Amino acid sequence: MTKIKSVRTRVWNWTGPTVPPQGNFCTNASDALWIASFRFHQWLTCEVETEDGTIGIGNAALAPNVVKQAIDEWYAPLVIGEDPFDYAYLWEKMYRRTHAWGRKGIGMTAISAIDIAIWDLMGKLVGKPVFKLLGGRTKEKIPVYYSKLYADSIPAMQAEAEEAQKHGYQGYKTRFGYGPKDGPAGMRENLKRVEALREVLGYDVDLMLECYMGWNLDYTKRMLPKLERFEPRWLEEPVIADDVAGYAELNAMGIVPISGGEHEFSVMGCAELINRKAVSVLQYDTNRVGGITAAQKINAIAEAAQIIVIPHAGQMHNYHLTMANMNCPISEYFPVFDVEVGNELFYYIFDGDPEAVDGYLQLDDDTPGLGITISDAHLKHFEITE
Amino acid sequence: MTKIKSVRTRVWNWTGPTVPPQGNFCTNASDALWIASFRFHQWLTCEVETEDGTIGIGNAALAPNVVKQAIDEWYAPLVIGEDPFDYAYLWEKMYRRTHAWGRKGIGMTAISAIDIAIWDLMGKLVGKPVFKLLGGRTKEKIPVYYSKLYADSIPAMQAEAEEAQKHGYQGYKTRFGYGPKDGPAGMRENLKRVEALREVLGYDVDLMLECYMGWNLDYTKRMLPKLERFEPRWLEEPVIADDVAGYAELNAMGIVPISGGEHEFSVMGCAELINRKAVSVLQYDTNRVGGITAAQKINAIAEAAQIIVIPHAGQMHNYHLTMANMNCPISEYFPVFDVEVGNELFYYIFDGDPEAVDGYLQLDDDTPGLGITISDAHLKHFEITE
Amino acid sequence: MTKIKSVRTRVWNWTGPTVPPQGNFCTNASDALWIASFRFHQWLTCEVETEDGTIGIGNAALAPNVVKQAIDEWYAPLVIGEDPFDYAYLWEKMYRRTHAWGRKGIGMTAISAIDIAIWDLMGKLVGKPVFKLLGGRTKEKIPVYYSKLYADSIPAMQAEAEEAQKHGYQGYKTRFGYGPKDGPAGMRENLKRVEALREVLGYDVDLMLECYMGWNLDYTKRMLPKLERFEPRWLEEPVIADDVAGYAELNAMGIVPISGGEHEFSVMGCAELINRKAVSVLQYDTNRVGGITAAQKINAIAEAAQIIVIPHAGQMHNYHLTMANMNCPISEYFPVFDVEVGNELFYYIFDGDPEAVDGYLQLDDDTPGLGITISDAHLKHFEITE
Amino acid sequence: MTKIKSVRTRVWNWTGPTVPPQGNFCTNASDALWIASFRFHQWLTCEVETEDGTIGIGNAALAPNVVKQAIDEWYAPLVIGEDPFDYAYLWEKMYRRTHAWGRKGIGMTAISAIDIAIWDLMGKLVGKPVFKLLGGRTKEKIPVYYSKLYADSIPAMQAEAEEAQKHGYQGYKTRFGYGPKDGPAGMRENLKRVEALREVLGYDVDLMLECYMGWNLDYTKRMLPKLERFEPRWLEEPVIADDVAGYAELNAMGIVPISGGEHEFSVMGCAELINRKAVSVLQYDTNRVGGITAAQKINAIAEAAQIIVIPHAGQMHNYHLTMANMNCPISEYFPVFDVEVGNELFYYIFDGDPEAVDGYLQLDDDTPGLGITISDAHLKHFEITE
Amino acid sequence: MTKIKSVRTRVWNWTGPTVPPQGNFCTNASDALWIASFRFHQWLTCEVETEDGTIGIGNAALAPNVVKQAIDEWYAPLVIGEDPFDYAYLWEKMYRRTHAWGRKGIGMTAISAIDIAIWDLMGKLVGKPVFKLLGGRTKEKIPVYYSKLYADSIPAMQAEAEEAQKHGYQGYKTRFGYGPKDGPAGMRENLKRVEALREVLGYDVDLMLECYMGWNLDYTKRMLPKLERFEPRWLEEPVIADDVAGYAELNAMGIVPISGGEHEFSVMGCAELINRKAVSVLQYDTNRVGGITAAQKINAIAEAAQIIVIPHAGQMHNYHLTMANMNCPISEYFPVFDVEVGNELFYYIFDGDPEAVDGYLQLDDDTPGLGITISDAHLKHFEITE
Ligand SMILES: [Mg+2]
Ligand SMILES: [Mg+2]
Ligand SMILES: [Mg+2]
Ligand SMILES: [Mg+2]
Ligand SMILES: [Mg+2]
Ligand SMILES: [Mg+2]
Ligand SMILES: [Mg+2]
Ligand SMILES: [Mg+2]
Ligand SMILES: [Mg+2]
Ligand SMILES: [Mg+2]
Repeated sequence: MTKIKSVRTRVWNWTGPTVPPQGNFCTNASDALWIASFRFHQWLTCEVETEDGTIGIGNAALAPNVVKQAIDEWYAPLVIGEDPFDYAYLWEKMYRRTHAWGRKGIGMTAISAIDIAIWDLMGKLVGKPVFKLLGGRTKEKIPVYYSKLYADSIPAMQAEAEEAQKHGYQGYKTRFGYGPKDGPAGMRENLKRVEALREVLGYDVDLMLECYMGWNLDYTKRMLPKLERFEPRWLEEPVIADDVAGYAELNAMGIVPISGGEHEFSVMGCAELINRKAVSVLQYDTNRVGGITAAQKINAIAEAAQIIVIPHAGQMHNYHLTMANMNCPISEYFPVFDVEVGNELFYYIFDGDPEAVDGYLQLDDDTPGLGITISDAHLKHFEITE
Repeated sequence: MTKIKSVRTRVWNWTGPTVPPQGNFCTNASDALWIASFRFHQWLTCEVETEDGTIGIGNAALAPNVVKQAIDEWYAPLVIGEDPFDYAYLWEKMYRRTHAWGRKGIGMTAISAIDIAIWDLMGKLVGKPVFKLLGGRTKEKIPVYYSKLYADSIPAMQAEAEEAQKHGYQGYKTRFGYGPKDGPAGMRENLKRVEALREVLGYDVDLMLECYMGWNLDYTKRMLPKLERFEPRWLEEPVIADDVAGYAELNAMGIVPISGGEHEFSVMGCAELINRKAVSVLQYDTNRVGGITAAQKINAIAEAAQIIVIPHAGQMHNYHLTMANMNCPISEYFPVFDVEVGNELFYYIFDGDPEAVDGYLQLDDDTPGLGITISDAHLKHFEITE
Repeated sequence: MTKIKSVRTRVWNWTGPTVPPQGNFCTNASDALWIASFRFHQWLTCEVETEDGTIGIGNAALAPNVVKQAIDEWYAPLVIGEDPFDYAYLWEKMYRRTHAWGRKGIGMTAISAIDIAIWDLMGKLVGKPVFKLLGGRTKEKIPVYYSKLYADSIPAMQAEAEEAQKHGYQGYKTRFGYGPKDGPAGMRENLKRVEALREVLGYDVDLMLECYMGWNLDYTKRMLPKLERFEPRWLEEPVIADDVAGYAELNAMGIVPISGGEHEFSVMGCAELINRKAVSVLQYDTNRVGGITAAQKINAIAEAAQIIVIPHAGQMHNYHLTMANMNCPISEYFPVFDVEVGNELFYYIFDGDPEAVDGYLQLDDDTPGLGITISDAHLKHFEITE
Repeated sequence: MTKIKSVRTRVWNWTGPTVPPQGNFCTNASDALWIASFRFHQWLTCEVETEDGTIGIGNAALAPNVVKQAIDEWYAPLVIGEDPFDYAYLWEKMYRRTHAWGRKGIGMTAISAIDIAIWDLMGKLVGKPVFKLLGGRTKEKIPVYYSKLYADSIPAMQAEAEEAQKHGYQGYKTRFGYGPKDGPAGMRENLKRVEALREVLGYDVDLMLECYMGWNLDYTKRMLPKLERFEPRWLEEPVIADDVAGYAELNAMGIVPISGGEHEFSVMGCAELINRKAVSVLQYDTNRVGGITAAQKINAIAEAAQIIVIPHAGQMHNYHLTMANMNCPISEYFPVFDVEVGNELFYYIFDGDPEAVDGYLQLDDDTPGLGITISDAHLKHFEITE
Repeated sequence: MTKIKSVRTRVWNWTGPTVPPQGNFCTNASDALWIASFRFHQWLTCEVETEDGTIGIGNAALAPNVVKQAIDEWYAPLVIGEDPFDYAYLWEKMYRRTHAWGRKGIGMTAISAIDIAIWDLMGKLVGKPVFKLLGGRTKEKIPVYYSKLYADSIPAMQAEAEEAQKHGYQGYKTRFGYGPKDGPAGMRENLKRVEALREVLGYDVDLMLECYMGWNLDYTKRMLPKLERFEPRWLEEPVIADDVAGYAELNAMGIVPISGGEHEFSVMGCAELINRKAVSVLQYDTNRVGGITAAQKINAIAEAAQIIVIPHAGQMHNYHLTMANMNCPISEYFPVFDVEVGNELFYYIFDGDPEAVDGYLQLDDDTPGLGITISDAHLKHFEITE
């Protein structure tokens, strides 16, 4: 065994071309304020190197500068000098030593970046793809749903839908543009948009609706009966992440399946969502929830409950987990587009993330680790701090 | 990757010296009959070999001849030609293809033997101990509890206890000799025995009480208040395995923690015991419950619920799992004794299972796989069929 | 009283003509694998003979070779030398002596074959039909539902329906051909098929929908609202048998009654499905669940809960139980067809199973025992091992 | 098959010697009145004869004259001309045709007498003891508890206890003499009596406490903590039969197991007590609850719940059921004493009821039917009306 | 105070003209038998006379001959010599002294007849109408629903409806003619009948549907969604009275309010239906449930729960209770028709029961007691036994 030598954490600030939303607008938790700032224009890379020179690559997107401070000051020192294959111990070490403040949020996100790197490292050390160490190939290939379709003018939304359709996706997710603050008029605008998409896409494909924590219990309860006729596959994050009780009440109404979890942290955090039937579809993001070590355990819990898992974001740190579990049927897919909201920013930082072909993704059976590398292609578009 | 070439299953029938219980007697499910036949005098070895010649070793103890028929006829054909690292897929393949009849019992036991072998195989293929692939070292060493101390005359029991004490164990399990059929008099005999052990061992060590499915809801509910003063760490399998509701009711009384699970099968099977709080200590045996693939998932579920896991039996197929999870604090330890009940029979078939030192067990950080081999030492004491 | 002298167990392997599905396809638990193998091409007969020469006939279909090994090695020895009329004791003897591994699956199936034979034996010994010993005639005759109608081209399905209609059935069951893996498109194909059957059959007959464990909680929850307009009488086995919690959640949605139980074992096993309201229609098969002794007790439990019982499969081992209980209104009827899936294989092995007349079945008030005999008619089509 | 020809119902009024309680006194539902009338000084015999001359013997003790009117006017006409072996149909016929008023009480008691006779009849018709038709011998012999020991002076109670002890009983039941109306002083008198019995009997035998519906929820809740130190095996009928909720609340306190059911009627009636965990020991009397047909079904339900069944009263109509079920461990035994309260009156009417030997009862393996006959021995002590 | 002198109980057997149903047919509990016998062709009058000569009139309809035996032998002796104004004590005296067998059914019905008489007696003794002693006038007049409309040919049913409409009723109840035994075809026949009535009556009047215990849980659950579009005010007694759990499950589906209670007995009996939300409309009949003393207490319990009470049957023993409680909005009204089913038989025995005027009933503010007398008008049509 070769021990961990160092942890290199860098924050990448996008300084390249940005595209004006051209009339875009999406709901979010801040809408309640009478003040969705495109959060992902920064990203964090975490490289864990062993004494033998092997390097594992991890990442995180939430508040990169704050997370970097946590990793450099508190977490990195906890894994230096340790065997990567004692990953469960290292995870617990970080989890308990900082439990007072790292339980959720910054801390768990920091743990996530380091843990993902440790898994990439393990795969490389034994020459196996990460998904093989997690269980192997449970699917021929991974079906994916087209993730985007922000609220806009009806013509604009229908044009995007028609374009997306040409690529074979069997699922499409769309984001609402109006919420509680927009009152009754906003409800109609929301419904008009879903109808417009069914007009183009038809009813024989999955249509997912996303609120991004922009609604509340009151508003959602009244919108559910109105959304039923469009037969959505699910309604995502209708309430803020702290309103777990609201999630459970909404999911129990049994009108439209409720999904969520991208803003939930730790194994016990997601176990509660599963056990309380707060969601019918769990969507944690491995680079937030605690890493692959935590996600693998969460997948076991969700599988026993038969609440399907479809991680938030389409990246290797999520794909390998999905490939290895029967209860993880499909993945979310952000197409390789220009930098707008930021979900696609990782494509400019890394090379190796699979691109969809006729609505499916594939993983190489041999490529060791996660199958990604940090790219030099866009260094010109980034101001990287270390 | 090297593919699975064959599956060699053998049933070992002990024909060597047997020791007369000298007055032993233990409760069991059959006591209710007005008719504990020492079940383990047979054992099954399952060797899974890949094209490159590497061999993984698995095993099972329940109804070996029946399990062998299942493996040779139904399960073996399902893994031949497959990559061992697609273990989650292979597990699901066996689980679903035979779900109609293999869900629990024979089928799941057969799956267990094959899956354990596949993990030993994986460890050997990448040159890593199984526990490293499962999470690594979460404990300096593994504390173990002395498992035996069958009911006998008071003098005989106290003598065994005094001998066991000299070896540093911090926990001791004893089996009851009387049950419902023995009526009120039997209750006193049971209590006299527990008191006699506390007399020797004292109250500063763990004392576990085992019923081996020999009691029932009625009798246990009345015995609990009577056992309380002896402060047992737990009461094991007070009712038959099908009485899950009874388990939950007894555990909810909150007098003595109830343990069980050695006769439960599959991930969903144990998940139910956890979710229904049927037990406070889960004791599945990896060579029955579905193998390491299933046990790893069960450990994740139990850990989130904080219901500790202490697998039934002290063998490598259980030790590696325990080593890798924080919620698996100690192991059950059958000392290397003469063949009596059969729990120790595996010591004669395999070489490599750790022996306790001052009440602790250790695993080698380098030894690939499970760290065991099939021994030639006792071939003279076995009639092996293939 | 005459004691049990021997237990003769034989496995019948069909070697005769087989018919190509001509485009058939049905959902099943294995569909999840990216690999419904017509399981019943083998069958087991179990003859229990008493010292006086009287012979009782029992049977089983699940994994015959494995079940035969269990009967010959573990169960048969437990009933030899016993009075058939101590059936409850013999059942408990087999149940407890092998509880560790026989609780469900192979063991309980083996117990089933022996117990059914013991009842046929008892009826013959006292010269009474089995149903008379169980309670007598609660129905003038037994209404039955046509069981088949596998997924196929619309024209093929409608042709079968039209043919079935001519025989007076008031109920028809159909099997789905698409599941979770077929995504949104498969959902439409499923709905198109149910609609096509209502087109032919109309809405004034019962239409039962079968999934055969081929769907999951996620998919079923989304299909229920879509199936509602076809007013199905029930939805059968939407999830795998281990997902009892899923069964209960689906049944609680109250959209379509959920049925299941053909893959559940023992009295306590079915009692749990009843008590947890996991199903609204219980469908254990007497030659799997534990035999007539167990089924009679299960019928008592189900009756008190008013959850109707309609055993899986139309054979005498089920008909006699149904005839004797008011809560058992109808039976499933596999027509005497060519050997395809195997459900009809018993017609070639035994003689005596009633054939439907205008959608009803009848039992003879005098014929002792089950009213069946092992036939010599098709010995030419079987390779029988003993 | 021979059809039922007639139903002969007779009420036996005891006119022989009666013994003055010599200072006896026992609690009962009427104590609340500021007004336990020894109810059983009358008894009912019900003989069901078939065309071939065979006669089955049934009985009932509750309000004989009222029950006789019901049998002669409503029930008898429903079974005449029917095959005894259609017993489940005949039971349902009586149950449904009179459901409006016979559900519980008089009606169900009448059904009980007829049904018991039908079973005795069936056993005789096929030459088998009733218990053989019900499942056979599950016990070597039947342990019984001494049932009596009414409240009296301490010396009188201790003398009875000492006498009872000489006969090998492992269980003894005693009846309280004070209740709510006797206030705080009565509580002490009750406790003094239980203590006095433990003084003689010791703590290594079962001690059952009976209230006979003479207490209430309020009083019992306060008495439970006070009775705990005497370790009673159970507390019988602490509240009136209509207070099922009270039963459940008391049983849930988990201080002393609560028993009851002798005043509950029908299968669904007892199923509710079982399902609501109203009792930990079910004590229906077969000649009240609905007969052997109903009791057999109740035993199945109780067994699955593992709530033991110990029928009220020691008579053949209860013994045969107990013998055939594993969940029916012991029987209540009224010794053959002089006519005082009336529980022993059946010994003077019938011949064949087993007498205890060293605390156990036995049933003959050959004797057809219930093994009883109506005796001519005490015709001189009865005024029989027909 | 004047004490009760005697209790005169008589059974009136109708021997006058009877009308042939002309094609009528209604569901009932006995339909399950492969055998609704117009039960009420007998009736019981119970006259309680005090020493001063005042006479109170009570009655009962269930099994009159059996009830008469109970009153004469057990109950009458309990009230003789007592003050009528100690009615609560007398009720408890009868309730407790016979609790073992009178809890429900015959006993409680007997208590009902005596108690109703005692109230009529009290009203006469103080010169006040019964409803005044119970609370007074809570309603200007009592709205009533037309109770009848048995299943028949569509033309016959529509003709009755048109005739009933001319009398101003705002509510109409109809009885189903098909049940579980009639299968799918019967379901259509049932729906056709409800539709036919809505055709005539329209949707602006209450339409109540009655099953009279002729359906079961299974069938009702499937019929509810089908009945919803006819907007029935309630579905009455869909299951047998012992299936309280079924009542609660059906009522909880929230499709159509479930009513019941006419076959429930005692205060605690109805309190359970209320507390378990088994019904949304409670319909006990005062001459069955325990009398006015019990009904007054039941009305208090139901009122607090806001579960409306609409007693079964339109007679003074029910009207006075309804008049005095705000939670008792309307009454069931059997028109004064020829003797067919028997519900109208009381009109021939008594004089004083109010007749509907434009769909309303009125009570006299002065008339003492119940305001009824036993009539001599139809003595010629009765064979009265005493
Ligand atoms: Mg999202
Ligand atoms: Mg790139
Ligand atoms: Mg154990
Ligand atoms: Mg060795
Ligand atoms: Mg099926
Ligand atoms: Mg044949
Ligand atoms: Mg009693
Ligand atoms: Mg005698
Ligand atoms: Mg009614
Ligand atoms: Mg009149």
